[PDB]
Amino acid sequence: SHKEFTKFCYEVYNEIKISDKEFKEKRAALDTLRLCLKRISPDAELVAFGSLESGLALKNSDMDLCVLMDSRVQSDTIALQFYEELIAEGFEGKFLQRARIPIIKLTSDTKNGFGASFQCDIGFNNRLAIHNTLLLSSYTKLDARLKPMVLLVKHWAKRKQINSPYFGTLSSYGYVLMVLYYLIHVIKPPVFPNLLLSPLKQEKIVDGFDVGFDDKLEDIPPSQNYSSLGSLLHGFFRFYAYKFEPREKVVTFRRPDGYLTKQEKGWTRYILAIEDPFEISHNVGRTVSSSGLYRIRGEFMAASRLLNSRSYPIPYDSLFEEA
Repeated sequence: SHKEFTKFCYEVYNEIKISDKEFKEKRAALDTLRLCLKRISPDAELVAFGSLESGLALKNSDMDLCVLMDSRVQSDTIALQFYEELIAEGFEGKFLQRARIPIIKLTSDTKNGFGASFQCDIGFNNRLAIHNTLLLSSYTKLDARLKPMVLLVKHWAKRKQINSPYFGTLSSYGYVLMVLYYLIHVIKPPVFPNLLLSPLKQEKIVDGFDVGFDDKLEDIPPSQNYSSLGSLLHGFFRFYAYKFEPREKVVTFRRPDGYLTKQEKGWTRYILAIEDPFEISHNVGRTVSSSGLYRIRGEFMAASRLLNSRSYPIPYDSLFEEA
């Protein structure tokens, strides 16, 4: 059935999703950040990526931005100039550079009214993250069940303390990929086609990687999977609880059947392996430790057991209780 669980899912979804109010405030912040950039480099463009751009944002969302500019202009000079403008305008944060890659991390706004803990990361020519986001945005448009499913999974992972890439567990983006992999390559009939593997897909090379996918969404037939959101979620928890084999297999968007061994990849950290769909040399699960994977799997199992419980009423609330 999952009738009651589905009703519960939409209730939680409406409480955890970003409000129209906060979204418009984030849009206003972006606009002011663009003004600051304009004063520094009229040719540069400031674009948003990640959760806010894909529509997969929870309340109190962080902001991810990328400055696009002529690749012959050195990014550290404009980054520093942009950073110094932002400080002058009352933002607080840090300027840093990992290897060749400059980053601005803003952590407050003391004047412009976007909050004392306004959080915004600014990259420079991070074109791949823009493309990653375009893919996720396209899936979010293709089926209305994706958005609440993703938000609920993110909320679950946060509550269970398994959404901490610095402490041996998995990024939110990792969980999004786990959801998409399930919906494309596991569930039958599929909720989604694989857009990278479409016969209509046109190669597009960006920073050495093929970011091409079929984005002509209007011609794509609607799903023939009619599962409720509650049922989708239960299948998801079950697959990663009992069926997926993290020791051997890679979550992948590059095989027609979704099948890829860690051995073929040479991904023998590789404790949990999730091949980024465009940047295929990147394991999104590289933050996951042995103990971290144990808890992740344990929580997948506990979620599955809850939804499979025959002790009525099922305490669905415990799904989002702090572990």
